Amino acid sequence: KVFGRCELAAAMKRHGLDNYRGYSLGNWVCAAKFESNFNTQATNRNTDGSTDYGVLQINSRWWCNDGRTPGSRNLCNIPCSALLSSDITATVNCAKKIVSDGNGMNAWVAWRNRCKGTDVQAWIRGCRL
Repeated sequence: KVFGRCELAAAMKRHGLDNYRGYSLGNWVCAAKFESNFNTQATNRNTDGSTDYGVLQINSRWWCNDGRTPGSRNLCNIPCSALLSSDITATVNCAKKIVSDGNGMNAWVAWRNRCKGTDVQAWIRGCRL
């Protein structure tokens, strides 16, 4: 599913991501824009053989099982395909584990490079939340 900016903002908000670990909603939406362009079906393979899945581009090396990443840890206890669903619930639950892990949103390279230190509030501007 390709979400609209505000539609995603509203689902992430409903899912308890606003200010989750001190990260305002705009951060979350910014990261999604840059990681997958708001498409839940986005996949991208990495050099190490791992693959990133979904709107937040969660990696199969640590977070989810895809059956083809040797030495995967499956910390979120889910099949990576679950992360491509139109229902963002599994993405959200798993992102909450990731962000709690120590480096915060820096786990998201596009966030670090494209969102971090920018006026992220722009991402939820005009939205009815």
